[PDB]
Amino acid sequence: KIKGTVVLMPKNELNLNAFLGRSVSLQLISATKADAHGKGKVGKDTFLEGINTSLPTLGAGESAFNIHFEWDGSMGIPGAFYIKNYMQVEFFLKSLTLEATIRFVCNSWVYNTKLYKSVRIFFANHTYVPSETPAPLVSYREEELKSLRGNGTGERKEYDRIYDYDVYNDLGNPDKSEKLARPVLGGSSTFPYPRRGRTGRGPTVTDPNTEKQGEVFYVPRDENLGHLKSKDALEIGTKSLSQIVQPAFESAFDLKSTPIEFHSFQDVHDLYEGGIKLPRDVISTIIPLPVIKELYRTDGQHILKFPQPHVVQVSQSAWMTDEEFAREMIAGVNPCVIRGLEEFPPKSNLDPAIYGDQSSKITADSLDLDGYTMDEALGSRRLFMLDYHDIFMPYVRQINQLNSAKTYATRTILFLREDGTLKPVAIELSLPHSAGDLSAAVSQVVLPAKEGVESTIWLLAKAYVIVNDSCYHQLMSHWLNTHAAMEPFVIATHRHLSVLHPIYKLLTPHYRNNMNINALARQSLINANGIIETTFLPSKYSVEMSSAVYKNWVFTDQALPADLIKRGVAIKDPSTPHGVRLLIEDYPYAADGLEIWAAIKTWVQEYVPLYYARDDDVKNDSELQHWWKEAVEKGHGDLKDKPWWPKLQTLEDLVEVCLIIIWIASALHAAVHFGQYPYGGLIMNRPTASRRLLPEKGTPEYEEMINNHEKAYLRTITSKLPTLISLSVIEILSTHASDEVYLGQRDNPHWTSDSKALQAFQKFGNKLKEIEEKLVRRNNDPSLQGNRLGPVQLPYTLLYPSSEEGLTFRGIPNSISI
Ligand SMILES: [Fe+3]
Repeated sequence: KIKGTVVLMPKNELNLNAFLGRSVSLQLISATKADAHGKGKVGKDTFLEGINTSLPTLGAGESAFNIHFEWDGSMGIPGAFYIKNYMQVEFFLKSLTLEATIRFVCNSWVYNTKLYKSVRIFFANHTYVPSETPAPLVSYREEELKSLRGNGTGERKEYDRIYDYDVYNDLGNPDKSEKLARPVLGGSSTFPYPRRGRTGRGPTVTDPNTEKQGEVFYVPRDENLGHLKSKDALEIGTKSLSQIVQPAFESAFDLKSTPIEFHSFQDVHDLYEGGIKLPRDVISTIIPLPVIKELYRTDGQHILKFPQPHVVQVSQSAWMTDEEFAREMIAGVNPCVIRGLEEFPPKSNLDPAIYGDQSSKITADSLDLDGYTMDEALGSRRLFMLDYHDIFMPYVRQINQLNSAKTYATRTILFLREDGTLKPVAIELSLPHSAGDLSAAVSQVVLPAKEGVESTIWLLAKAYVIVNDSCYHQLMSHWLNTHAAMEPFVIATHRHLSVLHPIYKLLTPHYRNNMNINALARQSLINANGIIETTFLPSKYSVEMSSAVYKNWVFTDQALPADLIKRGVAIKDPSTPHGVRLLIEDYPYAADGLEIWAAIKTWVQEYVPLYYARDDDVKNDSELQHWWKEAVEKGHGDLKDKPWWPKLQTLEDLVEVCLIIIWIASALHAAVHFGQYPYGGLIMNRPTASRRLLPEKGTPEYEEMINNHEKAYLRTITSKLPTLISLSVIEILSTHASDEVYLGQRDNPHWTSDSKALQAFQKFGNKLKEIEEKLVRRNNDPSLQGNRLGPVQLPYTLLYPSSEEGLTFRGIPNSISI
């Protein structure tokens, strides 16, 4: 008899005896002895015998069960097993351990046997490329993959484990209102877009191309992460905020129970100090909700108090400094858009026949480059820019036609001072111009000013820039480049790489909760009249703008070195450790990022060789080839015609592809995600919208700039209501769940039986700890204070590998998990 132990979690953990009797049966499958068809022999249905209470090591609401299998040596060595749950309620199977040791890491929900087309099968923790699969498991290996792919049809149900693709045609809500109709993103040259997980709810009544609404947006069952602690279900918070809290906030404003607008900057600071007083029933709607209740301190009656944002923890006014404005471009929430500027004036590739003369109005002689001439600044590579002119110009006219939205396509010129810090030297606020324009508003250039109305105009100019930046950051740097771009690879991986596959094991930890947060996002974050549309500048144009940007998305340019080189902030240099020399030496995001990038590169470079000896071995891996082909031709199908896609016929290519995927999912996402509330928790520092253009002299609006600059600023940026909603969502997002799995960690120490792979993973983890010590030394280095801390005195810790739970401003999760 083979002694076995089954560890599982009853549904109520997210009694024992109910699992005994004939409730749960398992059948071992042989990996060495096959029947007359080459398929591993199957043992007899074996039921759980009893509750085991021996080894202390057994937490997380887990329970262990004893079981003995009738298995003779003549049946070979078990390498897999079937399991059938005869109970009505599903349970979470953690693992099976056979002694005499064979391990099975399952971590999967097992629903009642009648709901499955085929019996749930689980494999032992061994790792095999297709050609190494023991012959008696080959068919079982391919059948499970076929099962995971489904047939492309049907409405997906909660227990389904079917991975497939579909376009973003589920954001609009045309059946509710024509105003909620949205273009389908993906599948057209007009709107290319990464694919998302297929749900199959069917067409809406008014539009066959739009998927009907659903109360629950399906994701393959095991992608929907349960949490032992409800406070850790952060992804569900977006839904509660949109469906329950937002309406409650709106009622307080409709009933005029709180001023509609912030009237001074102190009104904004009050949010995290004394707080904001709201109607009793409004507080009562919020205080009992899981996750939402953790967002604010309350007296339980009328007060909501937000946590003090990191950016104001030392100086509440430092965000207003030109120093901090520029520093956040290299160490802020969106540190990856700035580019080197090698010619002057900056040029535009936009059609002047459509937008009017696109020549920059910025004159070189007007800039203060600390004594440098323009030619000297250009040649010494000290000139940079945050360029949103070409990106935004195509949408300015339509955004500005909206009732409470007015923006400019902005461009900010930055000069790298001799002390190594960046200083903003001009901002161009551009507007498109065409015959027949009703508006008399014109483009203009604003220069730094510390006194008088000019200083107010310059402060407002910075605000229009950050509105451009916040939109680009949330929709492109964050949503498009991490969340959306990664989902196609998650789907392809489960569809074509067996759980036995080395690359599946290498990549899957980096997909944890990605499909889940994405599905919840399609439902409440990026949907018509969703959180983003109702809080950010572009309104109903928000998501389609990210499709326009995706036209220029390049997989290989996501690699950190390539990105730095492409943006002109670094140059290739073999004589350096990372192969690139930064043009801004103390560029926190880039410098810390290169360290993390290198650690991941080493790990992948050490792992791949363990399973692929030569290039031919990669070319001959059928699953790997089918995986990559599908990821590209279907997942990111609208760009399948591009030349830059790696071919994946070499070890080099496999390493590159895995390295980039891991980078995007871990460090890239953490860097653009966990600083949201730390930096944006003060709406003045990261405005999400602008509501009017600069005022004409001789108007009351112009007089206001002179007499009440704070009010002029507040009337221009995001209004108080959407601010409250936006602060709440980014507070939720910036929080690390206590059950997060960070880079250098895995959810199970037995994910593979291969000791060599396990040793390499341990080295990767040690290297990350080593890197963290180095980053701590950088933050403590006084010579780097200007860019790593700034006048806000906020140490750049976003790329520190580790973190405790909470809103910590540090820690790199393995995946896009929130
Ligand atoms: Fe995110």
